[PDB]
Amino acid sequence: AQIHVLVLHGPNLNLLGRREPDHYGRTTLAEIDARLKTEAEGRGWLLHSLQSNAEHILVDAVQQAPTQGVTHIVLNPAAFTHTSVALRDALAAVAIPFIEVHLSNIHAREPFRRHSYFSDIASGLITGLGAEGYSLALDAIARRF
Amino acid sequence: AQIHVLVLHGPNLNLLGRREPDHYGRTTLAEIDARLKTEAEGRGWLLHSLQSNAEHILVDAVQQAPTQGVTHIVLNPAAFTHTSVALRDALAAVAIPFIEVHLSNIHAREPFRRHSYFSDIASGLITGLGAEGYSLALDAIARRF
Amino acid sequence: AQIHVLVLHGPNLNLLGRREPDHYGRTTLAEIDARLKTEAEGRGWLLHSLQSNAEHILVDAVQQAPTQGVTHIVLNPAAFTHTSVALRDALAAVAIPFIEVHLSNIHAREPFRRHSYFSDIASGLITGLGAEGYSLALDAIARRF
Amino acid sequence: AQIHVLVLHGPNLNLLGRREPDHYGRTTLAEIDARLKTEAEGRGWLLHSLQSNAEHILVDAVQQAPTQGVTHIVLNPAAFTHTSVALRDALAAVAIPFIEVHLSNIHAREPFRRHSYFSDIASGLITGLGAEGYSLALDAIARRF
Amino acid sequence: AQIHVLVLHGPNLNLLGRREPDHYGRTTLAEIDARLKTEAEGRGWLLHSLQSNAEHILVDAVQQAPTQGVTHIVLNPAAFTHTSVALRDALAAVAIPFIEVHLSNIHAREPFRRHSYFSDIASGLITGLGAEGYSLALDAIARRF
Amino acid sequence: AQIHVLVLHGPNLNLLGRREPDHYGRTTLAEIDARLKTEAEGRGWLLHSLQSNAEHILVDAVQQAPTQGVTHIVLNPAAFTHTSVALRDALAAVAIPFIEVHLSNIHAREPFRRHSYFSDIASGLITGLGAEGYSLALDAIARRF
Amino acid sequence: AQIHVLVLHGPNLNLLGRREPDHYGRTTLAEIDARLKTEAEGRGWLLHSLQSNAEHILVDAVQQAPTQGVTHIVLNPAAFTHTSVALRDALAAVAIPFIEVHLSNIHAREPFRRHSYFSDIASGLITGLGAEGYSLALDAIARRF
Amino acid sequence: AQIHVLVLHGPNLNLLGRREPDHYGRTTLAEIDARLKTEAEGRGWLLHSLQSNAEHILVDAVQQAPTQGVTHIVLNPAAFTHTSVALRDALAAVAIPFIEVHLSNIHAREPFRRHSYFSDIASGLITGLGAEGYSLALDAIARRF
Amino acid sequence: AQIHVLVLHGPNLNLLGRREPDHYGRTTLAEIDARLKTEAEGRGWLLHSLQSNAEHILVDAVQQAPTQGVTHIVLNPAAFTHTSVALRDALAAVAIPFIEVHLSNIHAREPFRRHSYFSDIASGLITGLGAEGYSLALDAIARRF
Amino acid sequence: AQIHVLVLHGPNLNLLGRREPDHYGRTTLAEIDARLKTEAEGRGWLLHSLQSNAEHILVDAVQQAPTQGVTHIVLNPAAFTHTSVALRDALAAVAIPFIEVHLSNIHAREPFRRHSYFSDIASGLITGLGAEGYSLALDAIARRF
Amino acid sequence: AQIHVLVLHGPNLNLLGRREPDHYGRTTLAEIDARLKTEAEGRGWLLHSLQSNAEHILVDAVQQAPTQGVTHIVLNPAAFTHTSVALRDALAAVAIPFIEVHLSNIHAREPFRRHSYFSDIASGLITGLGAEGYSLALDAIARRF
Amino acid sequence: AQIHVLVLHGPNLNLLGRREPDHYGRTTLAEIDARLKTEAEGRGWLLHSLQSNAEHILVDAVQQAPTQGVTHIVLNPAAFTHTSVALRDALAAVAIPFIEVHLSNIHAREPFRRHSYFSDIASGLITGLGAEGYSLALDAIARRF
Repeated sequence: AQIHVLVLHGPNLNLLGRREPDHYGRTTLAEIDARLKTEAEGRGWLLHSLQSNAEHILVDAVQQAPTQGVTHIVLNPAAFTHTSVALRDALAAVAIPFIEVHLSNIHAREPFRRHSYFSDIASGLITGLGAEGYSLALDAIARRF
Repeated sequence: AQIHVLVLHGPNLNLLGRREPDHYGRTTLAEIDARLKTEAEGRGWLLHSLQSNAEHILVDAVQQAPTQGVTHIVLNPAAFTHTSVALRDALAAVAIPFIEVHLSNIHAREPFRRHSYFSDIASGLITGLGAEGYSLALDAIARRF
Repeated sequence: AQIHVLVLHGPNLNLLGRREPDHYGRTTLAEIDARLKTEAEGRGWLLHSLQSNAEHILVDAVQQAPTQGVTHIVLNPAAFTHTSVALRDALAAVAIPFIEVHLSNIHAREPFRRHSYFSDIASGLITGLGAEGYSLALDAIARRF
Repeated sequence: AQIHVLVLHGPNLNLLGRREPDHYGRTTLAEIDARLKTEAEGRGWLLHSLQSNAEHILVDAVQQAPTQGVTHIVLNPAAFTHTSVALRDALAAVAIPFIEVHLSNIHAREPFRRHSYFSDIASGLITGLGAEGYSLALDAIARRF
Repeated sequence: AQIHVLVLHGPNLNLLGRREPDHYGRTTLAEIDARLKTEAEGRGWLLHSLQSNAEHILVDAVQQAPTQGVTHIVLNPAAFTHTSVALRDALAAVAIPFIEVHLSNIHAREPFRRHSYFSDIASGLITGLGAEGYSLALDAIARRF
Repeated sequence: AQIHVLVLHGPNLNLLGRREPDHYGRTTLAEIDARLKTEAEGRGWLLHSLQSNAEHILVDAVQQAPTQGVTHIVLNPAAFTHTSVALRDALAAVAIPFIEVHLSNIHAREPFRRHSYFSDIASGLITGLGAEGYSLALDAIARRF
Repeated sequence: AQIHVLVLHGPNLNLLGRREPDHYGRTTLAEIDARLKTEAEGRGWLLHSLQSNAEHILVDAVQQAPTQGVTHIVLNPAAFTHTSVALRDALAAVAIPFIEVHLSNIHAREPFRRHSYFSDIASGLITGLGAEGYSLALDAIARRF
Repeated sequence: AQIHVLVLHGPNLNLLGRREPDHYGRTTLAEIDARLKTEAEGRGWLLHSLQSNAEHILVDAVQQAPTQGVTHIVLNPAAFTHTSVALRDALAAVAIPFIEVHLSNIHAREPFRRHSYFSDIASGLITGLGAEGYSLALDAIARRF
Repeated sequence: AQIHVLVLHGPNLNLLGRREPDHYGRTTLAEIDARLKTEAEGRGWLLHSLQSNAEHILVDAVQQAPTQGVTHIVLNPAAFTHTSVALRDALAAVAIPFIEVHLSNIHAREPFRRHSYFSDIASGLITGLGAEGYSLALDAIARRF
Repeated sequence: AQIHVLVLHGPNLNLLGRREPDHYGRTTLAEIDARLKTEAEGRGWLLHSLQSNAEHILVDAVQQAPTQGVTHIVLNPAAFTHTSVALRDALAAVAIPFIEVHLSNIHAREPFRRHSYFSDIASGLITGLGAEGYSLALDAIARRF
Repeated sequence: AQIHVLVLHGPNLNLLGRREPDHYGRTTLAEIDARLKTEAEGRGWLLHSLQSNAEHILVDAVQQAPTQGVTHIVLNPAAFTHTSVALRDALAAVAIPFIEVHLSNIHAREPFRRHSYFSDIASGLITGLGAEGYSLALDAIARRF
Repeated sequence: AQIHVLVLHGPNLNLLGRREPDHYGRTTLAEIDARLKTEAEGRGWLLHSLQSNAEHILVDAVQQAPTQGVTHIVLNPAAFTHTSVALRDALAAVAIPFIEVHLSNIHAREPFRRHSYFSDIASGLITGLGAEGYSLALDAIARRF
């Protein structure tokens, strides 16, 4: 019954902070992951993070989550938001509640970005708040408990 | 430069907790508003709340917000999410950043609910976390500062 | 357990009988309301009527209906048929059965009129029979009892 | 000038009351037809009823209606509501006013059911009131006279 | 190798000339059929005509056409133009060339009338010329020979 | 509790093997029906077959199936796949499980063929395997038992 | 027979000139209204102006216009352009000719802005000319007389 | 009151018979025009023909037709069928009845070809009969007289 | 810096006043052009007018406008409103501000007329005011200066 | 010329039987694969099975199939049914006939599931029969031989 | 068998280099045409160039190309890309292979620009490379030989 | 500042030349890659090539390109053209200009192929020229320098 959070980052999230740290932003996925680990450790929770450009790596992580003791998922599918029925179906199959996080406002970009294969089965959605969205996701899990 | 939050609740949100407190939920808008006031007072912020079934009352509140010193808006347009171009245009006109909050998962209901007149100009979106979404909205404003 | 009917008339229904009584029709909302009151009094029922050009006035009336003892609603949303998610959501929230009435044939007019925010949650639909539709609505409630 | 009503029932309406009389309903088409005959006889009217699974049988009945002295039609096209341009065109050709009746709420089912080949040329529409819709149709014809 | 024409008339074409001979037209299907027979007899051709309100009767006639020696079909599907995949598929299966005839302008009516299940496999299309369209169809067959 | 299969063939299936036995195929509906009868007799099952170009004949057969002791239906609606809401509704009303069979690949033809009024309520779908699809349907029923 | 103009301004038009008078514009609704009054007084006409964020206030003003002697309406529905069937239906019901005015180019903004519930029943349309559009509307009424 | 036919051929019709006379066809526009002239002279009619690749040349010819005494137009807009609102509007403006002729089956080609800017205002439509369509058009005009 | 207006009239505008001067209107393009010339001469402006049924003639006139000293364009594209990307692109390329004028209400006609290739790059739009729209266009240019 | 079947299972099919064996089903992919191997060995055929959550692994298996001697493919693309153009194009490129198998009824789920990138190039389709679909696929290959 | 290239430039391409040579570009159509002539002369080829704002001039040039000995066409339809079925049909009729060239990225502009009446019958497509696209087109023709 | 080209080939491009070298083509990816290397070496450029059936391998290559010194990308996404938002977003994130190359005409195939997730952010597009498209891409990069 210990809270165990899997944080899943989709493709290209490894690039956070690389190009034009001035214009685009200086926060790195490593910085985000360290901060989520602390916030989860602070609460007495397990947390592990995985980023992948590979759909199958994220699907494997979801498939393995139940036997690893995962209770909650925090997912930023990034590009896969609009494409990955495989990851949607892995989430539906293991039935672990997940919060969908987007750094940016997906409603203010190309029209195709407005469609999510996740939003109808998500247990919550946080967008447009940058990297703070992940910490708010953990806040959301905590505030339920 | 003091943080002043306007919390705006759209139509039917006054009914929270009224019918079948067992099945639907027992939390009341009054309880939500008291909790947001405390959380804002805790941080040294001003906060005022307004619920209305009337589009014009919400539009007036937005129009008046700038001269009242409002810095941030937390908005749950409820039904008006899908209908109120007037409220969208009042938000665009006064250019105060707002976070869009929905209690429920709007992606898991009637198809018409998936369209928001707010999501493309919102500074953040929090859905499907029940009444906790409002407190997370305040958390989001705080975490920026 | 006494039958209490709320009759709700949407915008512009106050104009019935005003302009070109020859071409358009001479029956007035006041005449309709008097006739529904008699037909309800005849059956030992309570009935009250409200017309409004204001969405919030109709929503308030629905919100207040349960504590007023209303058992059935007869609703002619008129223009709001195509626009008012707020009134739909107030009806869904209080869960009082309603019959949707239209004077005219909404299928024989502008294409946008064919969409109703009410027809999928209505307990019955009567259109194209003019003012007689309201009395048939009362007949429908009676014939269930 | 005597009122002569043709009541037309489309495919599958013969099955009313057959399967799971508890869950689905116990009223039979024969019971409906007997009740409409009485209500019409009560008013001094002619009434005849025809059910068919065959489009051509319903079309023939409409084509023959004028020379039989039919003044009004009450039509439940059932499945043909969404498919039968032939029956629509037979109704348009003989120009006898008809009331469209549906037992169920066609707006609360599969999306394809929301389209009617009849609603734009009907003289009235009654849905979602079960078998009472037919008697209300007769009430509607009477209330015009 | 003798030219044998099957003329097929769809539903409601039996009503030609019945109602308001002044406004709508006085020509009858019997008159059309007599005229086509003469024009075909004049040329040394076989011709037989069939009208039906029944899809299956028209489909049977097409299925039987090849063994009857039919070389050409003249088809006015009327309402079935927009609905009868069965008749389309019977025409495709027997591979007898057909000319599609419409009395009226199908492009100047309800939007649904603009779709034909026949026009993409027809060997010719004649519309909007009234009953003369059938005689022009025979002219078209002749002018090929 | 004896397995009784009704095999229903839609319009134009009587033409199998008639035209260009070389190009199109030489197997006849009579040959298919004889083979299904043997395969069902082999298993100790009842089986009866009906083909019709008439929608009402297929609907009648479904309506009558329950009192005849039918346990399973094998249906090739052919053209009616895309048109017959009446047959869909007869299948839904009698609630006998059916397997939908198509000889051809309906996804590789005209776009309109991709829509089935049957696929969402079918208990199985077999397409593109020619006449073998029917025998596989019987195999599917057997393999459940 | 004296020309009496009602000028109706929709939601948010009260904000003209408030925020960033440099970038957005310095002209105020009060300035526009004073200028229209002068131009109408100059011509010997009555003119009254009403702005409202409330749909029902604009609908009431239209409903009351005929008995007030209004001959012409100049309407800037602003956000209601895309939403208010109630105001459209009030204009249709009182049958006073109206000119639709937009300050901005509605065709050069969000796609949803291209739809007007007014343009098909307007007696004229003037867009993209800023506040001058209202004075041109009065010019248009004058130039007819 | 003498019948005067203008035959208008759209772009690329000058190429008839040029490339691969074997595969595509050997009939030339000059041959068609000579044949229509004879058939019109035979009947005591005036006929003139014009082909153009230029929209404005065809529009000018329509604009000039009334003062030239033209009573009927036979039009093959070819590519302009799908594009030329100018030619449609010239035909509507001069209100001379026209028959729309297509050599080919426009329903059996690219999807965009199924749309005609002419079919809803044409006095008749003849397609898929090759060059014979023009002579049938003259037959159609004659058969009206 | 002298105001030089090019007035461009699209196809069929030469026909104004020709057919049924009673029903359709008696004003001629020549009368409109004389009136615009006077109104421009009155203000000390240059004005030249060109009507053409030819897209290329209007495009040439726009291309030549800058070196001719044109400051403003008044354009009635008529049929080309819905078709001429070439004229749109010529206007965009020379970047002279234009006002789009339509005599009629394009929103109250065929659905295809609601689309303009001009409205999103126009500096103003005036419709439904008949020939007065052109003079209002000149008024609009003047009122800016 | 020996029959060699490649059975390809898409993402998440490894989870069969894992979660709630009571509600969802107890059959495992390992059980399915053992049964297909036996049924193929029984017939003297080669069969190999591969499941992958990785699109590239399935594409590689198809690319390699021809040189491995594969004659037939049985494919359950699962989530990739709706997404994998790469796998479709690998199947088209190697031109080995495949049968598409789905455990569930894809027509009775989310609307997006109704689209297959495989159904138009499949040599057969079997859906909604659970794990028996794979054995029926082998039956289908056998029944061709 | 000598390579003879026709280079066709659509409307507005004559304006290249005219307005704001700094921002938009300084290369002129005359410069492009001189460069293509040299590159073709270099290879021993014939080349002629034609620009026109007139659809009929481009169509005439295509119609005349075969008898002039043209082997290849390089076409920049510019605005006509989205509108000219006449030019498409002239290219299809003469069956000379053409390469479609666009200076700009048509996928990165207004949505309507994404549709080409040429791309499905082109022998190649080069976009977004500015004036270099034409020289690459010649390179493409050469590299085939 | 040395030109370094990354050539990326998507799924199934490894199969070039494998099956039916006569019908489909004999050129192999290895032959293409050798030719691009020579052409780049000829110009003093670096070039490396990567083909993958795996989306993540192509995304990794793009992510790594900037630190490897890549200046230009030549990309043939093949099937991923229509599916890979991940690869689009990797290209957008590293902001290296890319030319999109397709061997075939994507506009002349299945409708779904007409959509590219790349064309709106590409620096150029070359299609339908077979393997020569890649060499033209290098020509395009050179011709800019």
